[PDB]
Amino acid sequence: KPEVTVRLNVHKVTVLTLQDKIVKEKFAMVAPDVQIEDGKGTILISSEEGETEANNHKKLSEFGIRNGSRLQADDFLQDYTLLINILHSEDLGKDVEFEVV
Amino acid sequence: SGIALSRLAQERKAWRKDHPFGFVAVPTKNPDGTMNLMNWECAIPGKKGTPWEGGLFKLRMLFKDDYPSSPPKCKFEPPLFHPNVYPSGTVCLSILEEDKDWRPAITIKQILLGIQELLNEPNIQDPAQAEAYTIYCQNRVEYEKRVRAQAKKFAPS
Repeated sequence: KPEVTVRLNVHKVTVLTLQDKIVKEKFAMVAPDVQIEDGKGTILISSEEGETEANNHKKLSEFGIRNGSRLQADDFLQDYTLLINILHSEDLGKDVEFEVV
Repeated sequence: SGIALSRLAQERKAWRKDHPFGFVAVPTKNPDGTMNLMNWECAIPGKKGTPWEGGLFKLRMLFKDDYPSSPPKCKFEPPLFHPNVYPSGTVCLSILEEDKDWRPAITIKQILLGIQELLNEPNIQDPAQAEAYTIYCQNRVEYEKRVRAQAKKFAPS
């Protein structure tokens, strides 16, 4: 089970940016489901329409995501699971939304 | 907790890849619009050729942190007329009891099929409500009419 660490501003990144630019584009998942590892089985992003679209404009912090949070992304259309560690950073600069460590 | 959630992810994926026609099972929405893997809203179609035919019967399935060592709790919402359904809606079924026929290998699909099966075979040794049990035991033609009436009511349209 592979693991990655991503640096971003938890108060500026939307659920949609996480889904489309980070998990799908950067990490090449085709149809990801993303879970917050809070031990409660919170599903933040679903690959089923239209289950989590209503949250697409919301900032990650609105769901308790903070420095040190762990997300689990699981591709529905590949055997491919990825643990994402969140580093909250307010100093990435104007041209950067997130950085993979 | 992690053991439970890993299993529940597998269950969700297998359900999405192949479920029986007319059935519904999806994690319920938390108030903030996230979904909750430990709390599903489900639906069960009445079996064809039986007085439940045409009805669609909704229920909730709650998983505890020691799932799959323990079974989920299942509850019809709203409560049904049926000898093995409590007034609260809770379903009385032996594969749903940890000290009886529950085994961890039992899938969500198997639970929902087992509940659908229960609908048309009441278990007279384990009644959960006074009314449907009494009528089933004493007046089987009246029982069938109440079920038909109830199936008509929960017809989706």
